[PDB]
Amino acid sequence: VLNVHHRSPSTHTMAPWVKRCFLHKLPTFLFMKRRQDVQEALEGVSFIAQHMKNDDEDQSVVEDWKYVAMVVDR
Amino acid sequence: RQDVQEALEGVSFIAQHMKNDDEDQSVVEDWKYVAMVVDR
Amino acid sequence: VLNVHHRSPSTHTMAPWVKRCFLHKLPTFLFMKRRQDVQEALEGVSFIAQHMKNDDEDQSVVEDWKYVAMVVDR
Amino acid sequence: PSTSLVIPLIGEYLLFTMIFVTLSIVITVFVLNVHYRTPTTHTMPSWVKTVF
Amino acid sequence: IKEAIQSVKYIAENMKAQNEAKEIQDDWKYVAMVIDRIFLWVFTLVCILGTAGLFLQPLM
Ligand SMILES: CCCCCCCCC
Repeated sequence: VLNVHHRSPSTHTMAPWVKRCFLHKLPTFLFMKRRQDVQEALEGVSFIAQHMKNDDEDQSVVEDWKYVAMVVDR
Repeated sequence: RQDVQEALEGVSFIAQHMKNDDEDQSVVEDWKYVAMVVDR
Repeated sequence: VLNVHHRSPSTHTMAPWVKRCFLHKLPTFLFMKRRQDVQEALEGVSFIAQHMKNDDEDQSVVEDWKYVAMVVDR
Repeated sequence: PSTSLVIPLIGEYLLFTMIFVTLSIVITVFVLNVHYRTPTTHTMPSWVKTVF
Repeated sequence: IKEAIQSVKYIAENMKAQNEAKEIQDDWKYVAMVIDRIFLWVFTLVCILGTAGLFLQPLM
């Protein structure tokens, strides 16, 4: 249960059965309940927004792995 | 114009947030140096 | 060798003798080889970029301390 | 006893397990050195891109 | 005026370089995970073979 705490999206990928089992059934079963210079600037700001959105997605998946390890621990 | 106004407020909020973050980092480095002095 | 790994730029100053000894000669000797609303927005973006530049410089210096620790260890 | 005629199976098993657990720690220090490694200190080779 | 736009360009280049360095560090972590798995399988087979051939089998 310590190994499933440190899984990241850059190494592993969450299977759909461990998606649907360790997040919905057992937490409700174990009482958890959860002009030219201006053009490059828009491209840079769009790249910054894409990078922050990807970072938030990876952080959400690693928090999901932490909660799965917590459920198996309980 | 109403869409333009909130972006400047966002940039000013980011600047104030990073300034408060730098002040907190300076204070925690001060605590680390106090620990170093007491240890020596 | 564990004290010299955790030396930060804010609390220590890297002397020139460890510069000339443990960074150049020994990594070759040991086969290491390495408008008042508008104007403040521009000033804020300039401050953010200059602070990221300072952060990059301090990160380079702390990685240099880590490399000195690695050379002493080998 | 200290009879050097034959060795017990349990003492042989203890020596066997000690040899392989010592080889396990000399492997785990190598994998800890491989893990904590950055591009600002090491260059990654070409044959490790295909094999490992 | 242009200095702010060049600063945004600098921020974008800094974030791209930090992303690429994190990619290299993830590769260094993954090769260690591979070495870890291959020695797990090797020592599991050696441990089962040793406890079979040296502990139960003559002693029966
Ligand atoms: C133009 C605003 C850019 C803000 C960058 C903040 C980066 C936080 C990691």
